[PDB]
Amino acid sequence: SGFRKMAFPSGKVEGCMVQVTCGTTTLNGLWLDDVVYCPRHVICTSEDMLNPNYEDLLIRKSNHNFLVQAGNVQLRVIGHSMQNCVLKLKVDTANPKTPKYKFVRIQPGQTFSVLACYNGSPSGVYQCAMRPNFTIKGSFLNGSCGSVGFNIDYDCVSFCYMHHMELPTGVYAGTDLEGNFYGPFVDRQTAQAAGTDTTITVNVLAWLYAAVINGDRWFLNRFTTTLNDFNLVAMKYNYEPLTQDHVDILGPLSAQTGIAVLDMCASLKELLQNGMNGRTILGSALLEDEFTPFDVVRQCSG
Amino acid sequence: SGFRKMAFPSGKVEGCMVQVTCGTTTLNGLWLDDVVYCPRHVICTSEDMLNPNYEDLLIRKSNHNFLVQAGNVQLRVIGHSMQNCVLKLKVDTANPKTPKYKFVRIQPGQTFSVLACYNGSPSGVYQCAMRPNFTIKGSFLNGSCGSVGFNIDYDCVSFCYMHHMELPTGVYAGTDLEGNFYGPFVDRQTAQAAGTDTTITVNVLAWLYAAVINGDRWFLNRFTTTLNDFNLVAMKYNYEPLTQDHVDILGPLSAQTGIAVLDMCASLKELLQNGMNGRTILGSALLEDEFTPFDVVRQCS
Ligand SMILES: *[C@](O)(C(=O)NCc1ccccc1)[C@H](C[C@@H]1CCNC1=O)NC(=O)[C@H](CC1CC1)n1cccc(NC(=O)OC(C)(C)C)c1=O
Ligand SMILES: *[C@](O)(C(=O)NCc1ccccc1)[C@H](C[C@@H]1CCNC1=O)NC(=O)[C@H](CC1CC1)n1cccc(NC(=O)OC(C)(C)C)c1=O
Ligand SMILES: [Cl-]
Repeated sequence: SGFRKMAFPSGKVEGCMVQVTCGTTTLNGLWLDDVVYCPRHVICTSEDMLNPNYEDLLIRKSNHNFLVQAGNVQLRVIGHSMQNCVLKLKVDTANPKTPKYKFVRIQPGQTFSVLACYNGSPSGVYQCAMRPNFTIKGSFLNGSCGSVGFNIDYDCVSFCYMHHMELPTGVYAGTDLEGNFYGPFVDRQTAQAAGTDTTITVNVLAWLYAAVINGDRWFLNRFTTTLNDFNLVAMKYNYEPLTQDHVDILGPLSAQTGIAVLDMCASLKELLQNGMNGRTILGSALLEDEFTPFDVVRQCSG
Repeated sequence: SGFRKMAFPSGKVEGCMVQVTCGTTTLNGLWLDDVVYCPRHVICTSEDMLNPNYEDLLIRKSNHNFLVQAGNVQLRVIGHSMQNCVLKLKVDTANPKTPKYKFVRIQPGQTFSVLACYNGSPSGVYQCAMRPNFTIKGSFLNGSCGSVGFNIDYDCVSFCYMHHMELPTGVYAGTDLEGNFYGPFVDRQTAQAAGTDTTITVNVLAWLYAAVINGDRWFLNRFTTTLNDFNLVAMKYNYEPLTQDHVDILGPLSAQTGIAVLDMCASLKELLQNGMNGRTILGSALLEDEFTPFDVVRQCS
């Protein structure tokens, strides 16, 4: 068996998805209390998209321009307000299904679940990671914009992503729910590129810990390296630097397996230099970097 | 861009999961209308597992022996029946969150989502396939039994799997929602084992057509093949025989790309010969067999 990518159950977020229409632009909105959050580029007409001025484009629009649909119910808009790259629409009706939630901003390497929606209607959910180059590997088609990413901790939904655009190489970019982009992108029709991605070293080590715990142990060795020595080799193969923070965060998985992080690094050094040498780890021929230490401690240990 | 491993939104299933307790044994149940479906082995002690006589263990139970909990609300058992390896508990309260649903028995190679649950609490959603040896790959632990697999096509929930047990290789076995096992397995702790696992050939081809529609052609070649000559090679790599049905099934992905399915088979043959040479297809450096022809058409427009 493969140690599978697990998404959070999505039901708490499903009850929050509405359709937002502004002329001929239709995409997804997040309905929490009496406010609908959606990408501000729903106001853009197509000619505007080239070089838009959003502040003067919003003054121009008025409440009745925004058609909001929760299933077969029309929400009446009674307010609009911009916040960075998200549009907040005040509606007449609070969402009776509003879960406990906060807005958070995740760091690169951290994972979250995405609820892909089209026309305010949820389509699918999958687990992914904020890449070091602030993009996400995924699958979004036309009408996917306004789709959100989140973590669940007890009954509390942490919303961390709103989807905005596709890049070259079929990867994706969006904002937190306060409308701030992840990575050096802007909401215009313009030539934009992710630029060189790196592997998430701390996640790879976590996934080697997950492997050891599920009995896959062939890559272990007698050697231990050091941070400076490991980072020399990491830097070479396009691997995020490993910091003393990373070592500390892996501490639990270290003590639960008797494999000191710097021993496992020696293992990883040897997999980067010599390759997989014919074998697999948890059924994968590549080193997986989209499981965090927390993910591995959750799904596995617990 | 877009052809990645996606589960269905789990919300319609989350509102059905409950906890079922009999003695010291607690597992998950599925609450649709006024019935709770769960694995019948809920009525077994750690001891009865080797040779349980289910009819004998069940005749000795009363409705009040079954503690069913929908979060904090205790449901009242007012009836009980056994269908194959599933226990059906009648309760006094219909589930008001019951979606539109049906029970379906799937064929090996079919995909579905699994809502993994512990103690009636959903933990996670993941997408998988009925392997050809009628097992499932993933991660269920102590607590996961009675977790269910489903598809959601246009608001109708099709329940096709309920989790029962783990087999020595760390693969998983279970039943349809009528309590009939997928495969030749029994709800019993006797050393049984899975037939050898083969690659779902029709699914890999679907995925090669997916890579082409997404604008990736590096693996294509000038050759075609006979069906018979393709299976003679593919069996040598432990690939499932391809049938006329698989070829009929792939028709629309062929027509859409103008690559005949026997020309795609020719590519796969060479992929099997050569490996990837450090290249990747839609992001993976192994051939992906848990995406069906139907899954490809749905995630393409
Ligand atoms: C988003 O705006 C959206 O879904 N809008 C509604 C809609 C659009 C089109 C047709 C019907 C309905 C989309 C989502 C994109 C499109 C396909 N995959 C996605 O994830 N985002 C954009 O269209 C986005 C808007 C920009 C930020 C303001 N955009 C515009 C122009 C170009 C691109 N990218 C692009 O062309 O990507 C490559 C890979 C270069 C082809 C883009 O995402
Ligand atoms: C299922 O009943 C369950 O979820 N257990 C409830 C529970 C236990 C402990 C505490 C709280 C709640 C389990 C699920 C299994 C076990 C671990 N992984 C799984 O997917 N089902 C069984 O344990 C099952 C019951 C048998 C069919 C009637 N069973 C019993 C005994 C042995 C095994 N298999 C086993 O030992 O697996 C190997 C791979 C050999 C370790 C088994 O599945
Ligand atoms: Cl892989």
